[PDB]
Amino acid sequence: PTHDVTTERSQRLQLRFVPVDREDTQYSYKTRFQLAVGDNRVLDMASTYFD
Amino acid sequence: PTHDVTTERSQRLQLRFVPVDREDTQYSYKTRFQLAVGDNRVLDMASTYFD
Amino acid sequence: DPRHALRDPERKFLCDRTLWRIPFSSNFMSMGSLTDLGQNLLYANAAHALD
Amino acid sequence: YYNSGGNLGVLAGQSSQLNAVVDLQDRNTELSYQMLLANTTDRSRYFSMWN
Amino acid sequence: YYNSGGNLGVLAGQSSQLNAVVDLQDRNTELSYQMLLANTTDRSRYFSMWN
Amino acid sequence: MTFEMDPINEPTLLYVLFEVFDVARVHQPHRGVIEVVYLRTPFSAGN
Amino acid sequence: LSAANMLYPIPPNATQLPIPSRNWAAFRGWSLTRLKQRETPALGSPFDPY
Amino acid sequence: EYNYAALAPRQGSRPMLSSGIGTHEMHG
Amino acid sequence: YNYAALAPRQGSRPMLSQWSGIGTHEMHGG
Amino acid sequence: FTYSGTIPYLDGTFYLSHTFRKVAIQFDSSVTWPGNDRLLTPNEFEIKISVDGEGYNVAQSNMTKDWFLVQMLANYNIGYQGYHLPPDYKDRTFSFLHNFIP
Repeated sequence: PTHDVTTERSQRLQLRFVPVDREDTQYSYKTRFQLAVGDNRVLDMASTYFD
Repeated sequence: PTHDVTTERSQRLQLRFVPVDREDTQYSYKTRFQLAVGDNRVLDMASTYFD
Repeated sequence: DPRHALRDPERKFLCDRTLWRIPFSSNFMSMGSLTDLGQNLLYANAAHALD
Repeated sequence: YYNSGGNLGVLAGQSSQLNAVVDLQDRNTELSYQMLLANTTDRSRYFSMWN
Repeated sequence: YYNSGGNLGVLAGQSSQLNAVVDLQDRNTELSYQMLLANTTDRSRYFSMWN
Repeated sequence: MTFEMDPINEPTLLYVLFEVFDVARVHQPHRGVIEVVYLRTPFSAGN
Repeated sequence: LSAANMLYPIPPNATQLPIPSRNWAAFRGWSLTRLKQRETPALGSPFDPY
Repeated sequence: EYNYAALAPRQGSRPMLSSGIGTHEMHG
Repeated sequence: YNYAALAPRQGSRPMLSQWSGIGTHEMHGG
Repeated sequence: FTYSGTIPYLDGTFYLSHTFRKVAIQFDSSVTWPGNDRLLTPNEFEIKISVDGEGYNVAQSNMTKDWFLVQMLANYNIGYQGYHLPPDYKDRTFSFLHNFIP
């Protein structure tokens, strides 16, 4: 299908979110991410692994 | 000129934007800022250096 | 043992019967033999040079 | 990092999150700025703020 | 290579991609040129360019 | 195009830059939406 | 500096021959100058070990 | 403001005007 | 005829295949 | 020729595919192919990374996230709805994950 399958408007396939803040105890390492899902595109959390 | 030139309604001249999130790779340093351009005021990016 | 040596890691991989594939598609998927943008290079299209 | 595609700066609306900055590795925006400021300002005086 | 199948000429528009020369191994263009010269021109004179 | 220059023992690279029109037009419709259209006419960046 | 900067490597002698075919509309001109590979970074790479 | 000249400094009884919008500086 | 005389008859109804089953597409370089 | 053995060009025995580092496809000598900031390194297809500055090293092995995504999409159409293992019937001898040894 050659129509309405690709945006052709310069958007990434992979995005890396750095944590907005991170705090560590001596048992846990809590990290907070602020991920923003564009304005048109959508994603499923089958992606979004932690690196 | 004496009117319609200055805001006279208590707004800043210099604005400092703390980074929302930052990462410090041992090869590169990346920071993300969100800058809010008032509701009426405008700025040119000839200003807005990186400190 | 505690008499270990301070050391460094090395990573690699082997692919023994693989042809590295770069599909000629807008989103790298395979939704037809006649790929997405391969059909999009026929709109009375011109000649291109590939490097 | 100006013309590096991997380390590409982002200036985009908060709602849209679609980067409005594109660099294609052929533009030389460093030599561009050097030539621009050399041909505008009389660069025999030293300005410590921008070096 | 006139009437061979593998090696052949592909004179066509740069963006046309459809060849304007077809050779089907039954045409004998060598004998064609021979007889054409033999009928149009006197063949008792040696013309050094094309033997 | 071909170049002839004085030889130097150390490895060197030619830096030819084709002067083109690298112009961008920025449109801001309403309230934090930025659209920029880039166009390098002789050496394009899209097909 | 509205240009398409193309850096072509030079072995330490002689001449060289660049470029293939395109449109050339609204072309403006050329600008050539020799550089040294040791002083020039590789290209717009995240990190240049060499 | 409909009379945009009211935003300019006044030399005498008239605003200080002029000039030219836009830049064409590009070479090299 | 109906071309049902050319197919095995599972009882009475022929064991016909799919109408769109004809044709194939198997082509990839890797 | 003076050689007898598994000749890859017509035997399908490609043991040297792991030596590649990066591929830069450029149309009309001015347009990088994927463009549009498609990949994590839009300028070229980085197959292997050595310095690995910020974060681009997929799996426990070498090789970059963008190249892994491209290979998964080209072979199985996987990289968008997760990274699950492809079904057995899709995994053949000439496939990618069947021979990808970390």
